[PDB]
Amino acid sequence: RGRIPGRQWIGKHRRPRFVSLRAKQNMIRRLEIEAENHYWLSM
Amino acid sequence: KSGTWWDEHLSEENVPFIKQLVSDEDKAQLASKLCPLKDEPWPIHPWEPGSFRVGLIALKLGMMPLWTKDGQKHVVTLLQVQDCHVLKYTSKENCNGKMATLSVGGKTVSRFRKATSILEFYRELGLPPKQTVKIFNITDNAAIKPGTPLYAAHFRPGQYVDVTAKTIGKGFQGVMKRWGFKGQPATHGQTKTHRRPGAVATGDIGRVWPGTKMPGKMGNIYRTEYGLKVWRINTKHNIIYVNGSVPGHKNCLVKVKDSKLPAYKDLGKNLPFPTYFPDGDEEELPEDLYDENVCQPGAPSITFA
Amino acid sequence: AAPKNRRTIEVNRCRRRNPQKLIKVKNNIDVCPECGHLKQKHVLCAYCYEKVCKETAEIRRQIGKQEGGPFKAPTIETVVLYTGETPSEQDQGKRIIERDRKRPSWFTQN
Amino acid sequence: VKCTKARYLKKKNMRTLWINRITAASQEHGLKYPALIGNLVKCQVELNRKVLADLAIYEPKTFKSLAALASRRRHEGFAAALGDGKEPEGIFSRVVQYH
Amino acid sequence: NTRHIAFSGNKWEQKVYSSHTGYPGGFRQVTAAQLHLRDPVAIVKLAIYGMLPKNLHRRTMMERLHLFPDEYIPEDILKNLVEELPQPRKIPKRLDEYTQEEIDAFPRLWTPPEDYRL
Amino acid sequence: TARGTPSRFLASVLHNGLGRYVQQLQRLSFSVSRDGASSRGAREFVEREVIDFARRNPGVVIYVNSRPCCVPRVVAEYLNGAVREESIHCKSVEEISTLVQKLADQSGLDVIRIRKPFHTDNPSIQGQWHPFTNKPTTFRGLRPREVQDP
Amino acid sequence: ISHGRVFRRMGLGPESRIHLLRNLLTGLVRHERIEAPWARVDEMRGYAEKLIDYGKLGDTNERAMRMADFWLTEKDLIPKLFQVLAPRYKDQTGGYTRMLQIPNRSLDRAKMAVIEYKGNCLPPLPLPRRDSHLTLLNQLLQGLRQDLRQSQEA
RNA sequence: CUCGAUGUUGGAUCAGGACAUCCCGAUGGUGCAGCCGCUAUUAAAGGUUCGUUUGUUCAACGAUUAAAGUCCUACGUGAUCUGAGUUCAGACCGGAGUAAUCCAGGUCGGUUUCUAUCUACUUUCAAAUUCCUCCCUGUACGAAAGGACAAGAGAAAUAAGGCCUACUUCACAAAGCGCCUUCCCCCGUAAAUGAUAUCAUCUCAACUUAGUAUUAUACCCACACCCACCCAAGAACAGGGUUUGU
RNA sequence: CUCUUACUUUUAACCAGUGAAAUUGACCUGCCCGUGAAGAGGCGGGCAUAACACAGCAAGACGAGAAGACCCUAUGGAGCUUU
RNA sequence: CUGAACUCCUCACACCCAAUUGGACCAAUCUAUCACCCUAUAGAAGAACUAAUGUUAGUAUAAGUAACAUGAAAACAUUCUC
RNA sequence: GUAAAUUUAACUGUUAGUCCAAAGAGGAACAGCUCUUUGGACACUAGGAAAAAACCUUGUAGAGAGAGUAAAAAAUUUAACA
Ligand SMILES: [K+]
Ligand SMILES: [K+]
Ligand SMILES: [K+]
Ligand SMILES: [K+]
Ligand SMILES: [K+]
Ligand SMILES: [K+]
Ligand SMILES: [K+]
Ligand SMILES: [Mg+2]
Ligand SMILES: [Mg+2]
Ligand SMILES: [Mg+2]
Ligand SMILES: [Mg+2]
Ligand SMILES: [Mg+2]
Ligand SMILES: [Mg+2]
Ligand SMILES: [Mg+2]
Ligand SMILES: [Mg+2]
Ligand SMILES: [Mg+2]
Ligand SMILES: [Mg+2]
Ligand SMILES: [Mg+2]
Ligand SMILES: [Mg+2]
Ligand SMILES: [Mg+2]
Ligand SMILES: [Mg+2]
Ligand SMILES: [Mg+2]
Ligand SMILES: [Mg+2]
Ligand SMILES: [Mg+2]
Ligand SMILES: [Mg+2]
Ligand SMILES: [Mg+2]
Ligand SMILES: [Mg+2]
Ligand SMILES: [Mg+2]
Ligand SMILES: [Mg+2]
Ligand SMILES: [Mg+2]
Ligand SMILES: [Mg+2]
Ligand SMILES: [Mg+2]
Ligand SMILES: [Mg+2]
Ligand SMILES: [Mg+2]
Ligand SMILES: [Mg+2]
Ligand SMILES: [Mg+2]
Ligand SMILES: [Mg+2]
Ligand SMILES: [Mg+2]
Ligand SMILES: [Mg+2]
Ligand SMILES: [Mg+2]
Ligand SMILES: [Mg+2]
Ligand SMILES: [Mg+2]
Ligand SMILES: [Mg+2]
Ligand SMILES: [Mg+2]
Ligand SMILES: [Mg+2]
Ligand SMILES: [Zn+2]
Repeated sequence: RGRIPGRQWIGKHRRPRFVSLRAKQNMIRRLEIEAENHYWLSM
Repeated sequence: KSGTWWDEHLSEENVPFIKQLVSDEDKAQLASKLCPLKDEPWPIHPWEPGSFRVGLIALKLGMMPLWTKDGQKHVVTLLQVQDCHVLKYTSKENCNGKMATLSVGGKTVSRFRKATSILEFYRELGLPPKQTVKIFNITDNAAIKPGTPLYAAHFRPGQYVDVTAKTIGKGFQGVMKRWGFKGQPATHGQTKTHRRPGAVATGDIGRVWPGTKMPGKMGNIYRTEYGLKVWRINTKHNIIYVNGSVPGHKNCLVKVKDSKLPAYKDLGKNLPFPTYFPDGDEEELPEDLYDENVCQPGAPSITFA
Repeated sequence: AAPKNRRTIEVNRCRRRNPQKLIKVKNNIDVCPECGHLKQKHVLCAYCYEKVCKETAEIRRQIGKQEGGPFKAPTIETVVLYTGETPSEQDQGKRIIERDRKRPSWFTQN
Repeated sequence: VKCTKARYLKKKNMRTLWINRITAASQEHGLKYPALIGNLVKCQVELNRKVLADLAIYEPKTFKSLAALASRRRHEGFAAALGDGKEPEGIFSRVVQYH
Repeated sequence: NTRHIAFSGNKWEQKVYSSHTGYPGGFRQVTAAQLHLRDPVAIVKLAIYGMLPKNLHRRTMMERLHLFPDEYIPEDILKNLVEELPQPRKIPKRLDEYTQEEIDAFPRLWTPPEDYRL
Repeated sequence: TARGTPSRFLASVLHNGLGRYVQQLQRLSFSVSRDGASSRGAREFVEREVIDFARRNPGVVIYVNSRPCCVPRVVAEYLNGAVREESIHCKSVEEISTLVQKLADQSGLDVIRIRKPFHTDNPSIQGQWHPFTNKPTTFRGLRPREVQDP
Repeated sequence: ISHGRVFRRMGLGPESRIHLLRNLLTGLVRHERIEAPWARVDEMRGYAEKLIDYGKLGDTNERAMRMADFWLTEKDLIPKLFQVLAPRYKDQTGGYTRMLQIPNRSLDRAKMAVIEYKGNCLPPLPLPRRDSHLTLLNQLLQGLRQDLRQSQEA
């Protein structure tokens, strides 16, 4: 049981990928850097 | 470093003497156990619900017809008890099981063809070796002292029993005789395929399931026939007339005991318990013990009146 | 059906040198008390059985010189005599086969 | 090729082994691996996994001193998290500066 | 005391242990309760066997594991003990195990009406 | 490979360097050719370098056998008995001057895989760890659930 | 499955089997000793025993003469059965022949056997002999016997 | 993906599995009186016929059955079979084409190899399913016609496993056409007590009952006399007997 | 055929003698689910697992055998017919 | 906190793309001249094989497998069976 | 801010494309389908997403029994009513 039709991560019916908690934090950490980059590029 | 047998170095004069010598000892050993109630027997408890007594080990003589008082014909199997004794007893605790085991042997065999460890067990028991030794699960209130002889009157007419024995050996056989496969037709183009199994499995699995019916050795295994009643008991020769057929060939040793079928549960209330002791019997039994619905040979002809 | 792969010498030594393949030692061998040669406990001595056949053949060659043809067997008993022997009391009216040789020691006159 | 690629696994499996041995020696003193490594760095003690695991086997009395130090610095961090800055820093929380 | 383990949630009913005899139709599925009544040491034994590394050494580690349903232990195994590990879970107390001090120490929170039948 | 080769533990010869350092290189045997282009670099090493190299290493006995040969070799013998044979075939003086000095610096122990980059005969000073090291003792040395004074 | 089958399957069929056994029996009556494969002799030994029983019935019994006429291909041997062999075993009721195993023959390493008629005029075969009564073991038993006999008489 | 080859119809043989259940089992609803039915919930242990025409799968038809289930497994299975059909080389009819030749066409005929190296398997040991008959009973039900369930008894079939007294094929024995034996359950719901919600309420409230088996028990359980012989044991090996080793 | 059975012979298997062939990348050559050049003994997660011969079976090794004869391609051939 | 061949640290540095392209070295053989336990500088060339259902030869696997053979006794004279 | 670019001379090979995101066409707002455009990756290494050509992290090459990091783990539990 549990076949993903075809190849997993391509096509119409794909294997679902879920966002972990550290994946969120990793993205937020990147945003805080680039948000501070906008401040130093403004003067 | 060469093996030897019992009469390899004996002369022409000692072979007859040794044969008769050991033969007379067996007679004396067997004729010394006929009084078990005088030789410090163990306590004799009465029969209680849920009790299980010992069985016997008989020899299959043959088959005989039998007619009832209604006219119907029944075929029975003759089971002779010969040299049956209790070898040892193991308690429930030491048994590592719910019940307690009682060991029983049958059919005295030669001492020259047995293992040393087996010969010494019988030496202290005061009995000749036995061919077959079977284990019976009993209750604490049915233990019998080892060396006690066992007879055919241990069972009674109207009682159902379970006979176990090895089946006739037929060697390596195909699927047609071993499993009842139909095979293939004789004509209409068939090419060297008349008694073959055909397909053994599907293609997907890529293998053969365990337990798949294939050619192999058939027979020569233990099988039990449940629900066989005792029609007649002969006390002179210690013979049991069992209904129908039983597994095994003629002159084979079979295991007999009360039937486990629920329908015949708690029917040993009127039976001997633990076993029948002729030595202490207040009155000897008749020659033969018949059932109510059995018409004896001496009886007159049947008449539906 | 053909082999899919080649079997290795390691696989084949385990099949060829399996104890079942090996020859089993025999323990039924002993010496003949007469000649001292070897023999099996259940088989006759090849040496002592051979000397009976050499003499038995010579006796059968003498029988032919008396019969002098086929389908000429007698209706009486037969006796073998050697140099230095005469018909016994019980060997009367029999077919004596004269042998130009000393009687074998193992051959006991009956 | 296996021997040439195995030089990356050897270094990885060593550090995996050291950590497993440090984790075991820290539980003997009621500590976890993250609380020992993280709080020894806070005390300016720069000892690597290789040395620490060697100390746990051959210098057990020195490894308990390092675990007691980490537990002391860990408790000072909690105490500072309960205050609002008024209370001064702990004795083992001070940092030596290099100019 | 492997017979007195406690599962959280409804795992006695939901959790299933599945096996196969190898024969057609030999796939069996029993609940943890059914297995526990049949073998009071199988649940703890199967959890440990699944946590050990998937290698040849695992069957050697399981010979050094001794499980007993009740608190009885053989003398031999009881003469070579060294240390007793603390229980991970703290067994909570029933309302009949509290002393009269703790019951009176905990304050009452509401004032029931006097005309309530209860 | 390591599995296709042998190995040894890091070691020294007679605990060298502990009380004093003793040079393990004991003998050097050169085989140069009077004629031959292969030995050109070896001939120039014997004219200016070998004499100055012996002044610095007085404990090494150097033998220069000039004979016909197509491949010149230098044989180094060490105190421990090891013998390493090397070829200076078509090598410049600078290459032979760094080679001979390498031989003088080595100990003679087989140049094979060394298991550990460290060696100590006294690894512990507080006691090698054992199961009971960090365990507390109980009153009367009792065991778990052991009835005392029964 | 062969349970109870007492006769073997040799030759090219049931009839050929009887013809093979007949050629061995005929040679056994002419020479009184032959060597042949062990299985073929053990199968013929039974017929050699029952042939003497027909020779004791006499040459006047037609049934007995029809057996010898069939089982003896050479007709000069029929009088030898009724006039030489049967009289010899007149006192005996059985055990007219002895069969002994001999070394396997070289050509095919087949199991061999020698069979003869007891009382023949040929050099005695090297029969196997039992250990003497004067041996250590038999003397220890002979002494045991005497006591058991002596005690019984007492 | 495979054309330095994955042999393709149906059938025979052996069947593994799913449940979306044709029959048997347990339940709710009914425009369910009863006997028959419709519908839904649960259940995959067990079972699911013989024949005429057709190459057929299907389909029609005849006679039955408690029922003659739907599907997947390389449209399961040709190193097991079959070759009627399709699908070469021959030929005929009709049609197309100047002809050679061709057609979704129809028709007669037409070579089906392989000594098994590896994997897997070769006694899942032993609780059985159903119909009919009698009886209940011409009872409940019902205007009438009509016609039950449960309990109980008996007699068969099939299946599984065994046996040879007789019968039959046979004859120191092997067989069936013959005889003997065959033991547990399954959960959908229906009901009480009683809170959240002071009634009531079968309760993913605590609880009670119909309502549950550690599936029961049975079988098996000793071991260098063993060269040789014998056997109801067997390919070999092994096994049983020799107190019948001239 | 319902519905098979018994016996003989050959074959067979064991002993002795003689002694081929196709085939073979290497092999220390298990099962379930999943994955994937889309159908796994070799990958992932699990289960199983001292070594070894002989006799059987034909589900798999997309088993062996013949560089597919069906189909398509080649400015590759050939036979036949023809306004 | 764990976590790369990313980055830092000690030392070193030309030393991880198919087709294609550029460049630096080189085995053995012959020749010239050297050399003289096997080399040097150059000049030449039938100048380097884990693979073409490759060619020849040898030996394995399958495999001690498939398959093959002699009518019987005896005096080797002869007879008997078919 | 960076160090490439054009031209001149002399050549070979590639010209049978795959998935992902985005804008679109065809198909059925099916296809691991087909056809263009923009860009990325693969056809080169390593780590991660379970196994993994195309998603994410990451590139310039050696040794080391040192260190700091990158991407990187799935969450949810339901219907009373005057
Ligand atoms: K997909
Ligand atoms: K499979
Ligand atoms: K193809
Ligand atoms: K409610
Ligand atoms: K028959
Ligand atoms: K196969
Ligand atoms: K093929
Ligand atoms: Mg897929
Ligand atoms: Mg048999
Ligand atoms: Mg048939
Ligand atoms: Mg054929
Ligand atoms: Mg046929
Ligand atoms: Mg191929
Ligand atoms: Mg359903
Ligand atoms: Mg079914
Ligand atoms: Mg198919
Ligand atoms: Mg075929
Ligand atoms: Mg097939
Ligand atoms: Mg046809
Ligand atoms: Mg026409
Ligand atoms: Mg046709
Ligand atoms: Mg024809
Ligand atoms: Mg085959
Ligand atoms: Mg009824
Ligand atoms: Mg109520
Ligand atoms: Mg209420
Ligand atoms: Mg052979
Ligand atoms: Mg090939
Ligand atoms: Mg798969
Ligand atoms: Mg095999
Ligand atoms: Mg493969
Ligand atoms: Mg081709
Ligand atoms: Mg042309
Ligand atoms: Mg790291
Ligand atoms: Mg880098
Ligand atoms: Mg670099
Ligand atoms: Mg060179
Ligand atoms: Mg060349
Ligand atoms: Mg080569
Ligand atoms: Mg080649
Ligand atoms: Mg083979
Ligand atoms: Mg053969
Ligand atoms: Mg282009
Ligand atoms: Mg183009
Ligand atoms: Mg595409
Ligand atoms: Zn002799």
